[PDB]
Amino acid sequence: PWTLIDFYDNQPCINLIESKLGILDLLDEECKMPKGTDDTWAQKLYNT
Amino acid sequence: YLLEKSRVVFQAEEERNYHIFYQLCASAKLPEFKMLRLGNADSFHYTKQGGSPMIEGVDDAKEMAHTRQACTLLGISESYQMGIFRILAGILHLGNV
Amino acid sequence: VLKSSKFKMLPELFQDPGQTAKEHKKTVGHQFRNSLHLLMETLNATTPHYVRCIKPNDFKFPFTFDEK
Amino acid sequence: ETTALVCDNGSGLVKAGFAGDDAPRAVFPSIVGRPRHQGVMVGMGQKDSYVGDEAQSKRGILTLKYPIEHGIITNWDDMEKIWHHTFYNELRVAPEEHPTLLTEAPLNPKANREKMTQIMFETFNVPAMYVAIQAVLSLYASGRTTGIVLDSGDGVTHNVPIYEGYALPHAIMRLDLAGRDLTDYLMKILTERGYSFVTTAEREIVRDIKEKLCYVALDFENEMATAASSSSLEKSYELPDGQVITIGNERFRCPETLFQPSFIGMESAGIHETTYNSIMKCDIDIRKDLYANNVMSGGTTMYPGIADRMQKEITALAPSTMKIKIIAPPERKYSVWIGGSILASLSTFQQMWITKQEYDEAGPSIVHRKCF
Amino acid sequence: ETTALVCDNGSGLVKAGFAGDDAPRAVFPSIVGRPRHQGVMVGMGQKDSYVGDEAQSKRGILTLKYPIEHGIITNWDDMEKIWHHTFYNELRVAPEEHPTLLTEAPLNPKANREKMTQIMFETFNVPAMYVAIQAVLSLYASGRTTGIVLDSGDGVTHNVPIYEGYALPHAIMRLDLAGRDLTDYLMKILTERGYSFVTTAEREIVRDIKEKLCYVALDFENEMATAASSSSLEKSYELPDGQVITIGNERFRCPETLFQPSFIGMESAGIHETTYNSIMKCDIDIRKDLYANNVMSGGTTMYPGIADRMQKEITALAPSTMKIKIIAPPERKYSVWIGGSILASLSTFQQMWITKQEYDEAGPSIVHRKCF
Amino acid sequence: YIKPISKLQATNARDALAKHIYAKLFNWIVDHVNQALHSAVKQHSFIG
Repeated sequence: PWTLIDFYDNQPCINLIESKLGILDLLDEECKMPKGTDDTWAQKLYNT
Repeated sequence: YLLEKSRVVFQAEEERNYHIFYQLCASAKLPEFKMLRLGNADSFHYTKQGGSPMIEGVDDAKEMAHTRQACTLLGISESYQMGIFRILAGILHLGNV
Repeated sequence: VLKSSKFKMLPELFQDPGQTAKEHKKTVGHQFRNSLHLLMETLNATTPHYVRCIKPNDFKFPFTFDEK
Repeated sequence: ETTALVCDNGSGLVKAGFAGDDAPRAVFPSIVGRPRHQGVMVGMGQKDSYVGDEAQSKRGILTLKYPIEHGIITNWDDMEKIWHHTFYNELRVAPEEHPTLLTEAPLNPKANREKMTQIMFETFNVPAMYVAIQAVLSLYASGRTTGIVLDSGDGVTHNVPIYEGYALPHAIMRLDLAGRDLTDYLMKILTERGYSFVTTAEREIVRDIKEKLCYVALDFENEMATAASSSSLEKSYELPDGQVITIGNERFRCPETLFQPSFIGMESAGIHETTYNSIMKCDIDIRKDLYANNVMSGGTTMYPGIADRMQKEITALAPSTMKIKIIAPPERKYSVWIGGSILASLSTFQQMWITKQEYDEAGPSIVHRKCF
Repeated sequence: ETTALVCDNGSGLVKAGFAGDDAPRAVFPSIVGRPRHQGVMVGMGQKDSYVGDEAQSKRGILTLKYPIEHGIITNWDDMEKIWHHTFYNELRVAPEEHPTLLTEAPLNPKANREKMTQIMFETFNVPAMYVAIQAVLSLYASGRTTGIVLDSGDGVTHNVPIYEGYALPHAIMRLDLAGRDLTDYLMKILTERGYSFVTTAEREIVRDIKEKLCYVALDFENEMATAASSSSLEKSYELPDGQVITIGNERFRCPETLFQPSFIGMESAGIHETTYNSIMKCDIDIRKDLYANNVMSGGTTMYPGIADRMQKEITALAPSTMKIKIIAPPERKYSVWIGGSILASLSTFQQMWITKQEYDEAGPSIVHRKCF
Repeated sequence: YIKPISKLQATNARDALAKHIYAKLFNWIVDHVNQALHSAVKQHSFIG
């Protein structure tokens, strides 16, 4: 039975990176917001 | 795929960008490269940032010849090889702007 | 400006709004993300076989194995 | 992707295009044409009424109505024809498919937002909608997070203070001088040299004379004496009819009413003096960065020499310990639309939309409740 | 070996660093800021509320709270942010790694130590703690064991009499008039010369004017006559908005009220009479050594000319056949911290700490058992 | 409109141009490699 094999899924981690509001998305969103900086980027990360 | 383009213009402590640039800078003594007005490998802003121009145990001056040999084995003409080196010298001089 | 150059190679370099317009605008991360999607769509169309190569010591010594 | 449209109702001009573009696809006058004579031929394939570039082209046959005046939409069936032309004819994209962002002057009447909303959700069936203050978009475009934004269109003029992205609502100034009342003044000064313009169909010529010839004096009475003494300043313009008009000091009197609104009989202070009074209404610890960050925005700021006139005549009102700076970019005629093209592309913004599904639950009272 | 932290929570400023340093790592105003204005930009990466130099830098957006008044913590949800910032951000040290030495003004409420103890062991997880009266460290810093110590800061001022490391608990006088009430009183006089300060975001200017401009009168009552004659008594200073202020008879009328508290409708006498009455409560064997070892301490004592006024007005009330010396060293803002830096570094001190095991066994009341 | 730019933008632009020239040159060398390696026969399948 397939129910015995538990599937470990790193999709939650990939979603943390590539999806909307992900660490890359907020980086691009920070690159075009006026006067964005590594510090405020980090703040967005914590907030989110 | 996935070429690390950012390395071309930025290097952390004791890193280097792509080897071809140091091969070229090491070749600044060769007659055909006189016109490229090359300096030493720390004279260029895109190569001096790492503070490690020489890899101990590696002759960039000879890797240049192995590179020219490989190009020629693939039939890239000497004209194209000089074009490549003209462009790379361009990138180096551009960084000094 | 560069496309007008003196020797054949420089005009040759750019050869194949529209995609190439936005392409100049795309950030490195977005380019990477896309390049990775292309790689993934390439590999997902295919059957993988995997190999791992490991370095046993930092001094290039034959047949010596540093556990650390 | 279904990207949002950015559709700057403004007044007098619509600027429209897709978020992420650096300039709008569509730039046309927000103007409604009806024919004023009885149409004479039979079997012609006649059309009832004309919008935008048609109404500019055919104007000698037409009545021109602006449905938008002083940032208030005043005729909803006409405004609905302009949106209908915008989506279906000018962008040629179906509004049920994509979100739209719309722009508004600050401090506006409440029902202006609500009819804008109901018309978007029922008639156009827009899947998602938003309204954003015109001046706030300008900072995203001018690359700053602290500024005071002098935003002045055809319809209306306003100043909005922003310090590090908190807008300061008590200090937002709005004024009814704008590109249209400079134009209607340009008629009552053109009358001095005998030239005449009295009809809706020729008002758009005065509006184009205004654009090419006009400029701002750094100090008014010495240039007023200069061009009253020397003809060296005068220039000539060909009307459509092939007639030449010629203009001297008069081409710098029309922008001067922005700095001296007594010339059109208003009490209120106009653009340098309201910019300074808006800065003074913020509390003291931020005022220096406002004096550093004045941003010009919208088409009524395009006059040659107005950047230097603001920098000079604010330096007369500010303390001499300052540095006073005007940021006057050449792109500025579009900076409110460029600003919305940045805003509607921010990922953090995507949570913000009023969706139709939320409006279908809450009714048209939603706008003030979730939106900006 | 792991050094303990020395952390003079004080009032108005937080002072912190490691035992064995010669100056603090961290000196910042003890302030928590909240935004009052409307959040309008979107995606700005806004932060709910601010600690220390961030709240000072951005103060024009904010309402400013001090969580401490009169050496009492009055908001624990605010106060915890200041310690959090102190350890993790500003010192960059985990409080869980090593013991902590903390400071308090004498006579303050019994619950204040119970709440601190509970917070340090439970919430911050410090391995061990001790609390020391600010004035005692001023002796260790001034290299002395017999004194009367006036530590006079923001928030509170107090006298503690000590003979060779033996404290005199019957003879402790405390007065809550302090550098913050010179700041609020400087507002209540500045209003006469027409300049204005009513808001927390500009109160921090009043606090900065005091620091640069002020001096201590040798006598108020001739200087009160002087300011009808002299413009040499006035000075001028540049506000952040670029205005120049000029100030006269204030510069002896407000900052001097630590020497004359009758001005604000309270019964009590100034720092001079509480210093002398603290000696009058002291035992008669010792009075020549106390009058010789007055130690001045804390940032509110930093004025040029404080020594000679203290020397004068204690000599005027004490018999002139006794001898008066006021010890006011150039370090005097930091001595309360400097004393904690040497004291916590002595091997002889290492026995004193309240360890977490003792609190987890006894409950929060244990400070009253093992401290003074 | 021709608009002037900040030194930061000028340095970012210069560096973006160099990164782009390099990425194109790389792709051109790879195209010469591909031309030296290619054959006219229709590829039925491959192993990557």
